[PDB]
Amino acid sequence: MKIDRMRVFMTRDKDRPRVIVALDTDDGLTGWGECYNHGPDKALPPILDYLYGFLSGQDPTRIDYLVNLLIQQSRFPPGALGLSAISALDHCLWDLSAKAANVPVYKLLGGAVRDRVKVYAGVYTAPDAPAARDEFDRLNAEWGFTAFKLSPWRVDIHAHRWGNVVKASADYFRSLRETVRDDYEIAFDAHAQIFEPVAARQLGNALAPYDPLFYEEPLRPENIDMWGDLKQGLNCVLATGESLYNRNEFLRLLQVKGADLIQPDICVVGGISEMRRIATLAEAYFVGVAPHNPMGPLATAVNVHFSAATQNFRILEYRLPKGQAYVYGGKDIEKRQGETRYVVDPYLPKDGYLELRPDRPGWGVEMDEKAMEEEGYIHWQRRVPKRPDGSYAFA
Amino acid sequence: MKIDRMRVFMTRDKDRPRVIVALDTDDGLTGWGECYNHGPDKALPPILDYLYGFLSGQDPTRIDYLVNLLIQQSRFPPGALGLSAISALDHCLWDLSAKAANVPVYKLLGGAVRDRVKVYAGVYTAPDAPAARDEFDRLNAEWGFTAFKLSPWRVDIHAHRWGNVVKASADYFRSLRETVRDDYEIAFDAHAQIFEPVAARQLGNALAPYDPLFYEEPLRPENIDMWGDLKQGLNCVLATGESLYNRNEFLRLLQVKGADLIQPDICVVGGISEMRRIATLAEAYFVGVAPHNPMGPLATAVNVHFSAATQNFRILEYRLPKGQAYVYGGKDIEKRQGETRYVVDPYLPKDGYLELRPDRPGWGVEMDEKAMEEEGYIHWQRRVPKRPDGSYAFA
Amino acid sequence: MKIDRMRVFMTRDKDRPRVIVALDTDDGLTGWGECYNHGPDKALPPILDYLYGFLSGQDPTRIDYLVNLLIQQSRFPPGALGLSAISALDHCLWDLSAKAANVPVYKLLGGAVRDRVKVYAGVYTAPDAPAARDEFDRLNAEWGFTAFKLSPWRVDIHAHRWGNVVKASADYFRSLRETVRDDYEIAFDAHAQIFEPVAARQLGNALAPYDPLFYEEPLRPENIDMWGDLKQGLNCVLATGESLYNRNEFLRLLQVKGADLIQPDICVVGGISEMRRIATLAEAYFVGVAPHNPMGPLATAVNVHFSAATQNFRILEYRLPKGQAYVYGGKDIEKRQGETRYVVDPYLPKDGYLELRPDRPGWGVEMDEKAMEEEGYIHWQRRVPKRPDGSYAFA
Amino acid sequence: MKIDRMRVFMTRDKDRPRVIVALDTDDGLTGWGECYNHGPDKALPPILDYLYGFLSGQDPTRIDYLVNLLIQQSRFPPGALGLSAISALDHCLWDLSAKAANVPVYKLLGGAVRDRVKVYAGVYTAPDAPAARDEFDRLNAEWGFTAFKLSPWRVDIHAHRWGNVVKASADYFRSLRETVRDDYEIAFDAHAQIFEPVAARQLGNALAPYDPLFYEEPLRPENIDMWGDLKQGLNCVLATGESLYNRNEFLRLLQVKGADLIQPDICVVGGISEMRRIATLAEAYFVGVAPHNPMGPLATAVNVHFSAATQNFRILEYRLPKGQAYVYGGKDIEKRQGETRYVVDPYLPKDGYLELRPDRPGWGVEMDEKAMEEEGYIHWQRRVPKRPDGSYAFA
Ligand SMILES: [Cl-]
Ligand SMILES: [Cl-]
Ligand SMILES: [Cl-]
Ligand SMILES: [Cl-]
Ligand SMILES: [Cl-]
Ligand SMILES: [Cl-]
Ligand SMILES: [Cl-]
Ligand SMILES: [Cl-]
Ligand SMILES: [Cl-]
Ligand SMILES: [Cl-]
Ligand SMILES: [Cl-]
Ligand SMILES: [Cl-]
Ligand SMILES: [Cl-]
Ligand SMILES: [Cl-]
Ligand SMILES: [Cl-]
Ligand SMILES: [Cl-]
Ligand SMILES: [Cl-]
Ligand SMILES: [Cl-]
Ligand SMILES: [Cl-]
Ligand SMILES: [Cl-]
Ligand code: NA
Ligand code: NA
Ligand code: NA
Ligand code: NA
Repeated sequence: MKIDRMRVFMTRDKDRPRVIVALDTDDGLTGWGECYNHGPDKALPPILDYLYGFLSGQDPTRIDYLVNLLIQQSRFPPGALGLSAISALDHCLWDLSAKAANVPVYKLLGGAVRDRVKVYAGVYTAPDAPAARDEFDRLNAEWGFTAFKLSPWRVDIHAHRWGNVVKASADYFRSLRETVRDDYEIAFDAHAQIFEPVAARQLGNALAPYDPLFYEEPLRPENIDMWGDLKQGLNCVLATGESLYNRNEFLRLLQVKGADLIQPDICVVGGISEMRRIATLAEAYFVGVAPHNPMGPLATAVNVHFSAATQNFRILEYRLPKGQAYVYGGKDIEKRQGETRYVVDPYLPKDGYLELRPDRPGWGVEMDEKAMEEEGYIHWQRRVPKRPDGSYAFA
Repeated sequence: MKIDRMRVFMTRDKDRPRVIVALDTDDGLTGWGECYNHGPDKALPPILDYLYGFLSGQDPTRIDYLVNLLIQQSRFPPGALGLSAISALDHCLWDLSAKAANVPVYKLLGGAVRDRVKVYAGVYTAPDAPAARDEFDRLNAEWGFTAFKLSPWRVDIHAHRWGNVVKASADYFRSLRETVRDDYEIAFDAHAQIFEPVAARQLGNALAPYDPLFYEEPLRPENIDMWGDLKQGLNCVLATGESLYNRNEFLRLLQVKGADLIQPDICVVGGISEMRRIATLAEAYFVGVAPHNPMGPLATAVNVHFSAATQNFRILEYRLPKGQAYVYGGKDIEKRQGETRYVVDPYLPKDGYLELRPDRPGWGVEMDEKAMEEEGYIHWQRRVPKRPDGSYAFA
Repeated sequence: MKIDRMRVFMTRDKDRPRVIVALDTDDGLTGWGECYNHGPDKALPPILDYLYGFLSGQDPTRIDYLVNLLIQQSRFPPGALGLSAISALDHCLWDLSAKAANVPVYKLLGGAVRDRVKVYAGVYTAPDAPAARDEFDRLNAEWGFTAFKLSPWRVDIHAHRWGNVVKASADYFRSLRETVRDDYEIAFDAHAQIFEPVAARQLGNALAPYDPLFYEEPLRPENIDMWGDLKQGLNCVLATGESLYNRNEFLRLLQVKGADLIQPDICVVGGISEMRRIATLAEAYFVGVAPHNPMGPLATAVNVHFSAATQNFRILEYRLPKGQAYVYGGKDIEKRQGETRYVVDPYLPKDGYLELRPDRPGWGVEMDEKAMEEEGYIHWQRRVPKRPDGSYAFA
Repeated sequence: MKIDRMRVFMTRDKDRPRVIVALDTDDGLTGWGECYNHGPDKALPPILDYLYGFLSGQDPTRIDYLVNLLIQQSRFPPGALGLSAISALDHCLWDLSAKAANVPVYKLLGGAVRDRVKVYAGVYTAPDAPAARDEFDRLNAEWGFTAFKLSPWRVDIHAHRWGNVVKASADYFRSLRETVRDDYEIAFDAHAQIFEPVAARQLGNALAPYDPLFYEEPLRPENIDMWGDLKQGLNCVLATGESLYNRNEFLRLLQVKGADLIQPDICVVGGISEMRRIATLAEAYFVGVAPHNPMGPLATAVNVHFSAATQNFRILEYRLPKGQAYVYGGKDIEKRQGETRYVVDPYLPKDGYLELRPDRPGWGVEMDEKAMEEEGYIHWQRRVPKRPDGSYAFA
């Protein structure tokens, strides 16, 4: 069969816009993909239009052939917007190829190496311990979650003495351990807020006695080598990688021993074609994979198949389709709610895992095209905090 | 003063599209910038629209403050499209600030450290030596050029035995030295065609006895460390960097001794704000700067000011406004011509140098807005070569 | 315009001599600079006389051109006295160029990236905790200081058992935390007193639990590599660099991971031209800048502009114009007072920050030339301590 | 005995000024020293006045005690001017101590390890081979020289194509080997002219087949680590170090394998106290010492004693007291002559060696104080070349 149409939908995932892509073939199949929301998502349709010129008329079962062509046409490493678009197109190709062969996507990835896919709940705030307990218990009752990710920050990190900032985080984690179920796993996302390796090490070592599931992305991404310096003398599990794009950025991170767990995003790195390369590198270095996934239900489905097939996958970031809107930080349980509607039958956890749908070819979800037409673009931007001197710090 | 409007022009530079940006202020000044042409340039206006939200109402003389805000809003390192847009906005801010202070831009960069700016002619093909001689001599008579850049490739590198490919390049360079003026400098751009460090070393060492001005970008960009391996045992000057984006990618290249000369592009890396950081790093490592510049006359003007102020600048890539259309490779002098019209009074070489315009504030060129309205978008894409087995190689 | 006169003033800053330099132009402008006080400051005027030969008749807006000429004429790296003189001349050139363009100096440095400049109070002694509290509170009430720098040494380090020396410092810091405001930041300057990396590590790790803002310059400067050894296994923030001169000494410090925060002095390294290079290197290595500044009000003004423009600047060392004379160490609040008078309108802190003067071109201070004529040279020398065996240790 | 007076003489050594220092004692002895001529030599007397405060009344036989006190009072590493002054004072102390003990200085340095001291003639220009032959033969007949140092540069290195610059140097060395005596040794001083390690390597390897005695100081001094990169793949003996100041700068050079032969200057590094430390480090690294010495006859005498006592000393740079004035480069035999008169009985070579004077205590030369009063200061400065674009390069 041959690719013969692309359809691009500008929709939304609660308060963030979301570009969803379909590739159709001349034998009546359609594959679907989800772009990461970097910000200026109105840039994605013209990128997709350009990339489609290289896919028109091609055999979609030549997945890596076509994805690599997209990379090479670009020539410059694409980074954010270009790779987001390539990621969705990669997804479409895997989906088409799986549907052509009448199999779930994981059968094109070496088969399922696990029966279900562990998730943690993206909570992202720093609620007082009793409120945290109540929210964790609610999520546990409904979906079986026993792992959760919070912000460690209990004060403005630029407006208080650093020792007091760190003590507030340590005291907070202690209070959580005194309050919530003893089996619950709690990760902390420091959200690339910290400039100095030594400061990131101090915070990690203050959290370490309370067993963080992982300590995520404390530093900025551009200097990879400094991550190896951070990790020397660090007593907790260090995770990073959402802000890294390709096999080579991850290779350097691994070479310098800059992480214990890596967190590529399948909507950021160029889809499964690149995600699998990255995970294979990590596997040889004895590093696990916890995919980054604050994206929507189609992205979640793509992650299910990748995760099911990857030996060194450990746990998947997860946001409920109906539930909390996007947030980072704050001493509450986020009040803003929303419902993401572009997937009819999203993967929902049962007993803390997403479950395979082995009798459905492709991703195993149905798209709601009417819902996508109903809800269009919404502007979204990050908050870049300021220091008291008026300078900008880091989002 | 405050930024109060952005105007975005979709125009062209011969056969490549070109997005030109103006930022206007409430005291009637305008600054101008040029985006790199990565490919899908219809993506640039929506990126610019989004970024402008962070510039509206701001003091344009806070250049690094605002450019860094654009970087931090993005959070993920932007790479190609995002940084191209940021680059043009950076240019606009320097131009506005210089016009506000009634000085040439170089006076905002520590002042001029040279009186004029050496250029080499971007020829880019591999013409037989007599034709090369004639073209070099024509360019020398008219503009004073004594330095030129060619392709080294005299055959399809994937369809002949490698030893014969390299011998053809060495024989070619020998024939040029037997034919053209003895003082002419000749650089070779291998155009990121070669996969293996050892192969790149073999070619460089075959060219070395004939004194290439530099041997440019032989390998792909993603693995930075392999460049240090290439350069060990390399007998000629190695240049690279057009495909690298920021201070940290260049820092690693420098740390591994991966180049003797670096070639960032001021329309790719985020403009002068980043270019200066990159050049400062190189300077401390005793590495020169030969800016990448296959872009148009506004980009050339930006480069004039950066180059004039930077001690370790050596030579600037240059394409005539009226002349050869874009090309890489081929055993001729490119027949396709064009005229780039969006600058009224472009910098033209005299005796092989671009000359400062010290009595003109800002970049020192006038934009032709009517010309920009007259010539709009044109589709352009790279050629990704195939091997005889049907696989895709590298553009 | 052209430089057409130099005027050199031998004056003083309380108990230390101070050479202040003016460069005048033929269009009636004057730029001002401040030399570091290394010791034999009567050597500075003849150095300045010699250097002026290279500046006479030149365009002062070619700042880096001229400063680099001074460096290259010297050929040998200048170190202390030569670079002190070059530093003041660099200051004069930035000041002239800013006045010529009618802007504050920070507009020549990429613009302001913050609205005001955080300072810490240079206290420098080791007063008992109640006296420290009272002094900190006085400084806080008057100027808004919330950050202070002390000596850690509570006994003669060469006349007591080392474990007892370190315990005395740790007990002291504990007593300060039990006594002073919980938000106050306290740095310790070990003043290059310690010979052995292991000893410096032991002291730093004894201070670390009480959150030193930074631990400054514990070792001697000549062996840069040993700083990387010190910092391995060090649990507090390490700062150094006042005794390092140029981009390359700082590059090595950064390469070996020898500091978390660097402290170049703008009167020592060759002024802003070199300071900016050094800060750019540190920025790429994710290292902050806390400029060294025990110098006077003109030096402070130069620092204001540099600090305002530099993203990775964090905090500025500050001594009041009217207040404590120079001191290091001792278990009191220094009794010796003085008043530095060569600046009419010095930058004074408000709420713990120095404030920009955006409507004043140049540094934004007026020099008191009559005051400079009134108070001339005073002899000053360091105290080099002895060990009980009669040997000399380190100042 | 106690030091009780210092006398400072501002005199000259042909066309360069020279500060000569005497320290007198209360038992009627005098020791003598020579400062390097960095440039602004009127700065030296006030430095000396300040340093003398630490020597007055002291026992001059405590040489390292006092020299280290001078270093520690300075605290900051002194670099050029400060160390030049310290160097002369160090010389004075060795001379006094040797005279007090009635021995030649070498008996205070572990004794003579050789009977005489090999010298090479500092010629410094690049004369055509027949003229070189004639000059070498004249110097050989008169003084027994069989080793000579030239400039390699036969054209302006910034105004010709680099391959042609290097070829001119190689052709030149070939012509010398075809013309001069087969046993003559010829060194080349590239005079810190070359920016790029790769370029320095290319030139060295072009000279290598003709056996340069050494290839001196091709690169700039500030980045020490790049010297290790240069030397990797270099086929000739590499010498450097005149521009390095202390045991630690030399330690790093040695650690990176940045030289085969080191060239500290005994008037630059702080005299014998530091020179011996530097030479001991080099000895353990299996690196020889060829002291830098374009200075005058007193400096030469100091070098005789150091060289006589140092096992890894190889050869000493030498300029005749009556003969060629200071020069670097040029395609002639320097026409400018002069006579240096401040030493009555300077060391002159016999059969290519300086000869010990074992029956004379101290340095073994008499100072001509009347000559020093007769000829005073003369202004001298370096030539910093320009490139054709108007930028400054390197002296
Ligand atoms: Cl992109
Ligand atoms: Cl459960
Ligand atoms: Cl807060
Ligand atoms: Cl489900
Ligand atoms: Cl992007
Ligand atoms: Cl010509
Ligand atoms: Cl072919
Ligand atoms: Cl073939
Ligand atoms: Cl030539
Ligand atoms: Cl022109
Ligand atoms: Cl100096
Ligand atoms: Cl307060
Ligand atoms: Cl004591
Ligand atoms: Cl004790
Ligand atoms: Cl606080
Ligand atoms: Cl004030
Ligand atoms: Cl000095
Ligand atoms: Cl002989
Ligand atoms: Cl010439
Ligand atoms: Cl003699
Ligand atoms: Na995250
Ligand atoms: Na290129
Ligand atoms: Na200090
Ligand atoms: Na020399």
